[PDB]
Amino acid sequence: FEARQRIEEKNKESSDYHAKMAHIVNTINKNKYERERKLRGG
Amino acid sequence: KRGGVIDKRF
Amino acid sequence: KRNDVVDTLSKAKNITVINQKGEKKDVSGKTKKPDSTNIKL
Amino acid sequence: FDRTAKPVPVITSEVTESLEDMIRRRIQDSNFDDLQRR
Amino acid sequence: LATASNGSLKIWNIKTHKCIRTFECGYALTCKFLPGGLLVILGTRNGELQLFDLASSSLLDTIEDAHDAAIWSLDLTSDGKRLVTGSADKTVKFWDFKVLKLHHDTTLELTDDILCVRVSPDDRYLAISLLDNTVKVFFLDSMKFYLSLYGHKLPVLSIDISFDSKMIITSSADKNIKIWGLDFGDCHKSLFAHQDSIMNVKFLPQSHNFFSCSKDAVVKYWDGEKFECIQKLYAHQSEVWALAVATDGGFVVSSSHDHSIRIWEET
Amino acid sequence: KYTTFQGSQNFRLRIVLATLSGKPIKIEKIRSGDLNPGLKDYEVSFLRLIESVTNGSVIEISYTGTTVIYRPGIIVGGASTHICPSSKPVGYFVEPMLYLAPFSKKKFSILFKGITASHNDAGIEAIKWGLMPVMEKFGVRECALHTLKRGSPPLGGGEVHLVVDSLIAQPITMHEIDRPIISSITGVAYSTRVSPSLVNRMIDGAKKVLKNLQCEVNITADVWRGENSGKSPGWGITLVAQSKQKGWSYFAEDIGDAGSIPEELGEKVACQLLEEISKSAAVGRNQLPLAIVYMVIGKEDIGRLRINKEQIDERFIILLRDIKKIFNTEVFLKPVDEADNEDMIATIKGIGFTNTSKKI
Amino acid sequence: WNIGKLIYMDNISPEECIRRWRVDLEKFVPYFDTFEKLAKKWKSVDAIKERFLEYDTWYELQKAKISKQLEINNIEYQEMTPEQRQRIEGFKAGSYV
Repeated sequence: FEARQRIEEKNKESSDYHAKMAHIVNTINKNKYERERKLRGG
Repeated sequence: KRGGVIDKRF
Repeated sequence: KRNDVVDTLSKAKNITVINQKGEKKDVSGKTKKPDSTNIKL
Repeated sequence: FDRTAKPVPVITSEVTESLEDMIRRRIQDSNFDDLQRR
Repeated sequence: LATASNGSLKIWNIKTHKCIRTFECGYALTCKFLPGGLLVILGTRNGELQLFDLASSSLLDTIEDAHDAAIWSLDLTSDGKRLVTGSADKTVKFWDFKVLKLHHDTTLELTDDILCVRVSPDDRYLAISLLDNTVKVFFLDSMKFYLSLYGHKLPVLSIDISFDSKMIITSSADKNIKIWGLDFGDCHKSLFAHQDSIMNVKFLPQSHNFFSCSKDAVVKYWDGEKFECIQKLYAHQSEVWALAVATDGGFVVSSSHDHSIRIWEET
Repeated sequence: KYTTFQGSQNFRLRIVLATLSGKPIKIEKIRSGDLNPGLKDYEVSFLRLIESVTNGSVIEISYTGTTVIYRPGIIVGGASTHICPSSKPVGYFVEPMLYLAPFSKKKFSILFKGITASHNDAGIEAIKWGLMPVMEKFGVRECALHTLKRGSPPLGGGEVHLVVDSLIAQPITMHEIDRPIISSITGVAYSTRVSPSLVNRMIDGAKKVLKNLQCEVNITADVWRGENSGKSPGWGITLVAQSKQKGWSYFAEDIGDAGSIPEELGEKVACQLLEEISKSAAVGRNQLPLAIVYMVIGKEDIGRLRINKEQIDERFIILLRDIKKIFNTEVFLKPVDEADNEDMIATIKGIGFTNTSKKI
Repeated sequence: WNIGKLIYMDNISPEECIRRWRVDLEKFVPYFDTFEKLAKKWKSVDAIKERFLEYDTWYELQKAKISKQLEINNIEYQEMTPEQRQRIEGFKAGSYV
């Protein structure tokens, strides 16, 4: 059981690290409540 | 996780 | 493929055809057409 | 410690329910990956 | 039991099933007894209000110009002193019973034709069904607009407000019965009830169960808390126009296009 | 030892101020004489929330529940979910978190679940358009409250997400010694699980009272229907008077009950917005507590805030006394030199507070 | 009755302070008058009509911002009484204590 939980977490930090790295390389080189409009209708 | 709420209520 | 176009038009109900005269007709070829007394009685 | 290989998966009810949802959608659309005569 | 048709108003004895009195009237569209069971008020299709007395066996009062069009509905307050009439001239008028003649009190002009008016048992609300598919709820005491109920594809033909003034049921020509919460006007449940226009819907007194009749010749008995059909009652051969429930809830009366008045007794 | 307080009065404020000052406090005699003495379920829920957003805090509740000993830790923040008991809406819990979010080790990303509206606590729109703009004036650039689901009382079912991406060392020093000019009036009229026409009728009443004003009035209709509309029907309105010149705002809000007319509620909130404006100098009475605290925790400099004579009421006085007990800071009030009004400038010296939880 | 002093006299209740010069924060919504009274009060929009309508380097700009704040501090403190000033700022550097 702990083997599956270990694999699931390591995939989580690794994906977070890569996304965080992509943001840094992106930066180095408007509306915030827009989604609420869609949620009203259902 | 350090510290916490210690609830002693009956 | 034109026949495949025709049957699709006939199959759908929210289709109105306008002839050269400007009068409104259905795909079949018949003119496309509440009252308080009618619903109550 | 680390493990060398992928753990063998465990078939829980959620895995079944998701799998049968794939199967039911495929039958609904008649989307089958089956051999056909040439 | 009073039964009003085009050309005659006949009053029956529910026990002997025999007609006691017959009056000649116009194209009657709605009738109600006054308290005491000694008078009946009709709204005919010409706009006339006709008031009869059973003991005298004659027409006491007629108001030819009560409305410019058909008086489609007619309701009394619980006290029996005020009468509300809606017409196809797009107005609701209020009348007073004074010693016994009718006097016009007030008029409320609506946007569209009126099909049903119902006053709550507590005399607190007035619900009016309009030809534009909406039911408007008013405060009877002040005549302040309170709510409008939306959701029917076709006009609402009948209304009924529960004994505690909490739910309101509406039935339309689109074959649905909608049960609304009268606190906010939200639809608790929408039932696809009959196979044709649902003409009448009546709460059983002191309960949330209700009856319905339709043009499909079936009378259905429903559950107000579970929204399930208890019993389907197949007796009529044609449209069931009218429906009535006894004050004790002991029996229900339905009249149909097939000239038969059927009394359904609780067993 | 401990700074001792009495009763349930200002429970959230005292806990918040102790957290910012780091000074241990004791609140005793909480509802001693009541039939149900001690802490309520929502006040215990608020103490659980403080535990989750800090580290190393010790919260001891007495055996009888009439005394709370709080030893604050460091503000850490992070991602979490909080289930608000039905006795209080989310706004009762989001509002104190606005005092702590900017000064955290990690970002606050808290998901609040429960009822999203009430008669006595802050609504979603009051926080979004009434309090959160004030935080922006004080240097909190990035802060937002996302509505995922609306939940009206009594059943609720709402869901709001507070994200405060800006972590700042301390608020800037405020210098607002004028009466801002109102440029326009906006607002949100909302409903859940009910027909749109209630919101329209809310607006018709509100436009009716405000049309005599010379400024534009634009109220939004927020009609929620379907899955994200909660479990109960409800409607309300929140009108905001905005001053685009310096980003100041004044707001009033209320919700409808069972058996109420939407037009009357719209007129009531429209009248209350005018009442609030007349009683205000630079911030409204419902924004004043946040402004005063943020001025206290600035640099060792004199901030100035103009306040109307109407805003000095019993709530203002108890707020200042609590600040002096925790922070030893005294607010000095001086008259404005003008004769048109009787306003005063509230001058506060900041304590030189600093966000020491953030890594450098 | 200087309300500035009355606020910090803990002997005087906050209710008592207001009347001489003239409840709780858990209730966010502030107190308002009754709707009908407010309706009559605001039948007209009068009494509120008044409310309704270069440095060479970046270093010099930042230095200017700081010096304006220190200039504000001095102006406020001089207006205050010396007893009032000690209560607010405290004992400034150079004081022999």
